[PDB]
Amino acid sequence: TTYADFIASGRTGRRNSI
Amino acid sequence: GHMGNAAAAKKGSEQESVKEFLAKAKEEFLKKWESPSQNTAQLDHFDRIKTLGTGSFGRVMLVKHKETGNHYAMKILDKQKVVKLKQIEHTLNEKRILQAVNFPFLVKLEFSFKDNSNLYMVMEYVPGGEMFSHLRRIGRFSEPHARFYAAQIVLTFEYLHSLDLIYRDLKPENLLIDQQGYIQVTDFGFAKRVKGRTWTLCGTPEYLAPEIILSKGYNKAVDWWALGVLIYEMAAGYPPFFADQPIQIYEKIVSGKVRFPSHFSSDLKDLLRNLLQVDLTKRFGNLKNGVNDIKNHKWFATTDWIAIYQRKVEAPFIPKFKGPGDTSNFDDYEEEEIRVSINEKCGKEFTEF
Ligand SMILES: [Cl-]
Repeated sequence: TTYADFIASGRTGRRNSI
Repeated sequence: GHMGNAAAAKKGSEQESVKEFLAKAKEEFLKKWESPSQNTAQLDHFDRIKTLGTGSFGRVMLVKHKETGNHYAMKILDKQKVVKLKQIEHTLNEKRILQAVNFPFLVKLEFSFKDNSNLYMVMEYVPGGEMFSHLRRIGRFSEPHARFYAAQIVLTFEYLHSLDLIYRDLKPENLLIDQQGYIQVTDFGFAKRVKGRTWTLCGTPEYLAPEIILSKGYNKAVDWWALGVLIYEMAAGYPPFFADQPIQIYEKIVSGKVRFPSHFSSDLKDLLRNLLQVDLTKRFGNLKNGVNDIKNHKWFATTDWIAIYQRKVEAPFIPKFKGPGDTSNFDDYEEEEIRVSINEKCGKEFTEF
């Protein structure tokens, strides 16, 4: 599912600026 | 047409009143912008309680003012680290913005001062924590809940843009929830006065507008793109464009393709397609009718904009609050000393702070 793809991305935590 | 006479007249009058409010607010902002205040307290006026957050340039601490007993959030920036990380201009600009703006969803700067080592900005303590935490915990917000927050961002950007300020840093990690359940915006390190265009690559990958990725000159419309990302993430629980690595996120952003959960209403998808519009000649917030294309969209038909501004709408969610100084909505960090040097550091660079 899309949610599973989100978990798989590893980007579920706080995101830093570039 | 879509509106009968009474509704059209009421909407027209409301829009003119917004113009009148914003003209006055711009006059007030420019007065404070031209005469910034400095040196309104000292470190020994506060007791340090707990670290609320950390970054590469400093920390934010919960403090208690000794004389009044009021709690505040004190951002401490190490001057030498600010210089090393090439953040002088951003730091001075953030303080200058914070002391000049005034809006119910923008955090209030109560004191600022500096010493040999550090710069200090003492802001109202916003005890509900980051929207990010609540969103990940609840999973996703229902559309009315997402809409309540989105309306506050729309009004805040309408205010900031009238001052020619682009925000550039929207994301749930940067939105705090207050004791009444309303949003507070606190971070202004990337904000800039831009009447025309600007060019800096800055932001967070998931929230970057295509024109930033593509190294174009860009304008305030990047904030309306970011609003689209935020609304999507609030309502879905995940953002519209994600991948293991930023480069793949950027490919999705610029593609012109976005997919939606089956539980999104058609009104929500229509709004999002018009905010997450790669073509600047078609993006809501960037057209002849400005912010009105957003505020008048069907998804916001139930929103009483004045009641939101007045904070008279009952919030969907009230964070846990066991009393003043409650920090349960914030993460736990290791507590480090606040070292102040015997010698002044970087005095010249920060003379204006
Ligand atoms: Cl995290």
